[PDB]
Amino acid sequence: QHQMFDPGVADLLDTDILTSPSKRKRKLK
Amino acid sequence: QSLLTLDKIFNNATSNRFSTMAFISSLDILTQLSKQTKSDYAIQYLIVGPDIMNKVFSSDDPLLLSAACRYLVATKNKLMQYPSTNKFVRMQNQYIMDLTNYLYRNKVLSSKSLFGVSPDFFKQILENLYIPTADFKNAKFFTITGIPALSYICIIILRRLETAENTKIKFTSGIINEETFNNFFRVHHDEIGQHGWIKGVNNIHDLRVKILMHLSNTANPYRDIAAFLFTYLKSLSKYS
Repeated sequence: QHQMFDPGVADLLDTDILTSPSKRKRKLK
Repeated sequence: QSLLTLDKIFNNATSNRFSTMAFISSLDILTQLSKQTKSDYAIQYLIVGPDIMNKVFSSDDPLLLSAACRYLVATKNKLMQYPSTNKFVRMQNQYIMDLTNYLYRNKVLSSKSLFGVSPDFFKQILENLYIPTADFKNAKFFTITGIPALSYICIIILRRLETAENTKIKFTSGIINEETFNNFFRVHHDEIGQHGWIKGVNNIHDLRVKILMHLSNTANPYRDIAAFLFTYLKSLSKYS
């Protein structure tokens, strides 16, 4: 996976929605 | 001038023009002030200072870049009047060195920093940054032909150069760089030697040079970026 966030930044910021769109699509519908 | 250069009034993304014309006007006043240096001045508040110049360099509006060098040639007219080992002379020596390297010399990665930013970013920033010809990820950004606003300018420059030259061969790519340059010659190489494309060029540096040669005359509003930096790059001075 490319650095959508820096590896020193992805350490804290949640990456779940990028691993699966379900967590994000849950809010959309 | 501190106010105009704050990001929220002049953001390189949300760049309202009014900030730019206001500043280059204020910057312009210093160019007249430098040319009227018959009246003496304190060395403080003659050089606009690094916090302003790394800011304008970080932006890319070509008129603003034209103003910056146009200010520095005016600053140059005052430069020799001070000893070299003055800080105010030392900071402005860093501008021209970095500005020359960023625009023409192309050896930026070997520099200690680009506008105060270490090159180790630049390789890392180009990660998650998709480029068609990743074979040359880095050298694109270290030239006016790839510097974004100036890149599209260089497309316009080469179109007139090709038209004035009446080339039957044409630069296949839009944006100009080393690999766009070399790709369409290797297929035309056996007849590029005779005629068909610009005869004042045989390598990418020459195309960058000839891009500046049009900029070396009164026609362009952006002529000053080439003219100012001829004075430092010896080869570019000779071509001028």
